[PDB]
Amino acid sequence: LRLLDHRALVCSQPGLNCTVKNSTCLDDSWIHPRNLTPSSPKDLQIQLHFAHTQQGDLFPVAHIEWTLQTDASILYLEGAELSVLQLNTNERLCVRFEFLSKLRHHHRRWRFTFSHFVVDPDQEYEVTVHHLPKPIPDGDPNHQSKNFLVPDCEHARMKVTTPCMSSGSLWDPNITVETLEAHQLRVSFTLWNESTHYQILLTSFPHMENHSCFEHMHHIPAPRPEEFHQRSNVTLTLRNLKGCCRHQVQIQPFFSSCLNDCLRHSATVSC
Amino acid sequence: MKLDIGIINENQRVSMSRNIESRSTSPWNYTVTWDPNRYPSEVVQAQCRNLGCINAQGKEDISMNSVPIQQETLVVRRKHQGCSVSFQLEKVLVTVGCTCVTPV
Amino acid sequence: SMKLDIGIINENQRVSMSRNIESRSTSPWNYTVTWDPNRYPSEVVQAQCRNLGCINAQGKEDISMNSVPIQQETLVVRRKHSFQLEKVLVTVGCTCVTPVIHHV
Ligand SMILES: *[C@@H]1O[C@H](CO)[C@@H](O[C@@H]2O[C@H](CO)[C@@H](O)[C@H](O)[C@H]2NC(C)=O)[C@H](O)[C@H]1NC(C)=O
Ligand SMILES: *[C@@H]1O[C@H](CO)[C@@H](O)[C@H](O)[C@H]1NC(C)=O
Ligand SMILES: *[C@@H]1O[C@H](CO)[C@@H](O)[C@H](O)[C@H]1NC(C)=O
Ligand SMILES: *[C@@H]1O[C@H](CO)[C@@H](O)[C@H](O)[C@H]1NC(C)=O
Ligand SMILES: *[C@@H]1O[C@H](CO)[C@@H](O)[C@H](O)[C@H]1NC(C)=O
Ligand SMILES: *[C@H]1O[C@H](CO)[C@@H](O)[C@H](O)[C@H]1NC(C)=O
Ligand SMILES: [Ca+2]
Repeated sequence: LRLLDHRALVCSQPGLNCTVKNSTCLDDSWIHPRNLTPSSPKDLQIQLHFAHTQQGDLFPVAHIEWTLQTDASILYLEGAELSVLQLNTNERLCVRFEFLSKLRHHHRRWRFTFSHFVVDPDQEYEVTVHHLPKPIPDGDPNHQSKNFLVPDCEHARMKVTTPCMSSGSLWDPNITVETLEAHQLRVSFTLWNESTHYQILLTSFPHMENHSCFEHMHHIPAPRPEEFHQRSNVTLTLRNLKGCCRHQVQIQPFFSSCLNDCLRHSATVSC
Repeated sequence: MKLDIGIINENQRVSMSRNIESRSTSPWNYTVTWDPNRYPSEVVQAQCRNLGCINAQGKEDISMNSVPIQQETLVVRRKHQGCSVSFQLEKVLVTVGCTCVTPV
Repeated sequence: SMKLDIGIINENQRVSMSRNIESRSTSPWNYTVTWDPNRYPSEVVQAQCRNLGCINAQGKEDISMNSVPIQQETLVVRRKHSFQLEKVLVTVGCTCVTPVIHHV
């Protein structure tokens, strides 16, 4: 939750002059409330867009368009405060629209968009756009929330975004398990561009059962910059046992972003 | 007793949040409690989905319990009784999620 | 700016977390009290995951499971040499989450 650029932004439109002023989610209307308030927004809607920084990197940006309700209280509206709330971490991120010029008519629809909130990949957020001034104590709400859900790093266009490139779904390790000698297996897989260790976890189960006869872990030291992207090969001696035919080998990476929680890859052999 | 409307964060996360709500052995769901009289309006609260944690099979292990982890935070609550508007601080216990524990 | 009151709403509030949660969890953690005189609350506690994996009832660390923390953005008032509140990112505790696996 942050706005990709500190660049200035535009909320003006044919008929309206306003500017966007960073705002804590506190407003001079919440305290020192004005007498006559405006009506809620209507048609709040949130889509998924992706924007570049000035540097190469690109993030998933939340695109908030809402329109202005068509009634008399428009006269008295003087801005709208947006609030993005990440549910996990109780993090709120506000900006605020401010109209230099009031508007007295509803001749055609007053639509607003704002897509400069950067968003995390698997995250659910609750965007909510209050109208300004804010309701007097014990008055009508005049805002409009809408839950928003960002798809995991498997989204066709998502996975190609910076936060998913780091700890990236772009890293696939061609995983090769060769039966080899009896009581011996040789696993190969290609590795990432980060000098952080890995871990293979070979567990073998009785066929048709979820108990494990044999389980062996193998630490792999942090790759040197020269070794990046070059398959690594580990030969492990399996348990000399009958019925211990079914083998699951999974690989866990520890990339800086997501360290320890990274997704793992399980290949399984059956006899 | 004056509180500066100004606020600043040196605490920008710069890390990755994770969708562990449902991947937990003690899963929970979130609820956005909303009060127009306090700042911030929205405070997200979580409640445990089950009474016991959840095994690897998917079945609920009754023997170990799903329990709430709580955090102390401040919200400013504005009271308006009368013509006067006046707000004081407030310690509120947001439930952040749930963890799995061995009963005693 | 903004008018404060005696405040301290429901200051006398007791956390309902099952005592010793940090220890009895399948994904236990350490609590770090960092102390500041001019932040309120003055005492800052932050939790640290103890084991990369999660602990079975037997007490031995399972690696097929990740132990991952829960963070909250929270509100505190920073005192001045003038009272202003500002956001602090606290890690509250840990939960046991089943890792996400990709099969081929
Ligand atoms: C609280 O947290 C840390 C994290 O487990 C623990 O401090 C570590 O102690 C272990 C055991 O020797 C070591 O692996 C680490 O080197 C220590 N900390 C670090 C990251 O340097 C500690 O066990 C916990 N509390 C205490 C002091 O017992
Ligand atoms: C904004 O509004 C008026 C009328 O829309 C426009 O003519 C003017 O250029 C703007 N005000 C300024 C000077 O920023
Ligand atoms: C927000 O506004 C303050 C005051 O206008 C300004 O000092 C600050 O740079 C802004 N925050 C950012 C960096 O977007
Ligand atoms: C409403 O606003 C008018 C003009 O500012 C003011 O005279 C009046 O006292 C206000 N009413 C209230 C809430 O006291
Ligand atoms: C690793 O290479 C570059 C440079 O470190 C990095 O930006 C990128 O995310 C990784 N490569 C791929 C294929 O994503
Ligand atoms: C692993 O050995 C494989 C197959 O024998 C070979 O293709 C590859 O060069 C080896 N990887 C490295 C760099 O050790
Ligand atoms: Ca989620």
